[PDB]
Amino acid sequence: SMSVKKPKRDDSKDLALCSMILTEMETHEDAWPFLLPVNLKLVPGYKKVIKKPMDFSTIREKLSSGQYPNLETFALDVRLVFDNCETFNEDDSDIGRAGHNMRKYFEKKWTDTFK
Repeated sequence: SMSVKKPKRDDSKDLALCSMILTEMETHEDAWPFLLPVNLKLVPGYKKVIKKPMDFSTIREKLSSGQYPNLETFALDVRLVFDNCETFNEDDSDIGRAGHNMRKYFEKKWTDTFK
């Protein structure tokens, strides 16, 4: 509260560390469904159903231009990518399975790096 603060958690490396995690996600062999925005002209249903599209290239641009106020807003966009994938894709599809694998991969890096 006013003039009463918890001790300062060192956040000065968060930008660099989110950038490393994002690099690792970009280079994973199962990243291919997520590298670029889904083409809203060519994928029937996507525009109406997926209210907030997100992809790795869009996160990378946001990260590079100061559009994440903190490391939690970065994690929310990464999870958005996988939540969107689960909304649109069957679990038993190549893309469905890719999204499960990537979410697992991310959440381990996240815990190991920050928790």
